[PDB]
Amino acid sequence: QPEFDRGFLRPFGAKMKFLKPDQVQKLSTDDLITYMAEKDKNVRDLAIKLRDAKQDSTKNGTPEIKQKYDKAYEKTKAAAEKLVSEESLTRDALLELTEEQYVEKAALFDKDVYRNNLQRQTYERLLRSETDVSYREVARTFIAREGEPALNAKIERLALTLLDYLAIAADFLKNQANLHADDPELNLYKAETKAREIKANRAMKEALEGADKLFERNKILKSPDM
Amino acid sequence: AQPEFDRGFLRPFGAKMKFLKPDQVQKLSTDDLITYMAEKDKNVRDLAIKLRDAKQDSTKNGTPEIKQKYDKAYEKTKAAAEKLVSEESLTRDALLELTEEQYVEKAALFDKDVYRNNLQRQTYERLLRSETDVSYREVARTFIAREGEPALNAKIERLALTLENNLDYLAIAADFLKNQANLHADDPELNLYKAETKAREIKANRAMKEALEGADKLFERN
Ligand SMILES: [Cl-]
Repeated sequence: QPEFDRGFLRPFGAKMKFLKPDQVQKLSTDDLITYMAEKDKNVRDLAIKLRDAKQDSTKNGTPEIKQKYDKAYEKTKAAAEKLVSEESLTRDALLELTEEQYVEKAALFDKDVYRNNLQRQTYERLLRSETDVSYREVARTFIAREGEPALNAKIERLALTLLDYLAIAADFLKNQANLHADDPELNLYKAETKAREIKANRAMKEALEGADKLFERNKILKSPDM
Repeated sequence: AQPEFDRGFLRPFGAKMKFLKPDQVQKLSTDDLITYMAEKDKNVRDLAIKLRDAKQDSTKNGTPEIKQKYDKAYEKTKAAAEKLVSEESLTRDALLELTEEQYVEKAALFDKDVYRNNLQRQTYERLLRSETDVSYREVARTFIAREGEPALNAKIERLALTLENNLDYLAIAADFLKNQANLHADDPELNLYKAETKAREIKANRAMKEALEGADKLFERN
């Protein structure tokens, strides 16, 4: 009786298995692909392409199809190996990473960093999408009551004092809430953004603290006898 | 300078809203009632903008074809604004025909706090729907990857069948996420959806409770 060929992926809902970077370095190439595919969506997408290539090669082993598998396997192995490369795990290389790259790396080796990283990613995504929703709604109301040249002038005043569309849009929405403290739409955006920023900063703090514990950055100093 | 933008019946951006009880609004002039309702209702607002553009075209070119368009645009705004305060819609009998939403949406026009609570409720409800979509799409992608697309299709079909036997995408999507969360308590993506939905539902329920309480206290004053 046939099941479902998952390849290097694990069954849906399976509790993830985390190991310290040294223990992961000791894994077989196959076991490493299984480990990384479960935690990183790039290694997963590559393992799916490797699975389809393995299926084609089994059915018909023509040199065109067999090398398509060889390439697919190599690409997955290269992606998985890069995430645990000794070069990337040096104290020097870990200092060079951004807070985001540092927590995304730690999230592959620690359960709590993984969860905290997932939370920060949803709060940061909603910070961005809610700024665009609000801006496009508030700009429509602004143009209706003040005209489009008046808006372009305000956006110009912001771009002339200060980067990307979302940074200028969030500053516009904040400045207008400070100028009109009685507008419920602007004061709801203001309140909701403050609450989203609090949640994103706490998620990042938790993930960074967990990353420091994992990479052993939190216990460098020991006092001797004075 | 003198660069005065033709606002029409609209007020300056960010202007503090003026709220009156339904009896006081019934006593307003047709022009004052349009100003009152275009500030609070987006349908009356969109019509007032159409009325402003029609008045501008009629001034630019007063053809019988264009003068007829302004008159029609003014009466459409007049009717829409008048309907929101019609005596027949404010009777206890007519207010009971209204859904909790509609009742709160009507009261929002006459009370400041009901307006703020109605706005909060609308944001939290919108995010409840869009976050169910984001999660479903994420969890479905991982499900298909590990179990296959026929396996998902069978689950969605059984869910669509229990629902159609008595369609609603978000209803089906929520039920799928709920069932999977109950089956797999250790999946971080499903645990995050569950936790985030609970926190948002709490916020959405509080906003609608506070809005209904104010809506009751408003239609209580008659
Ligand atoms: Cl299900």
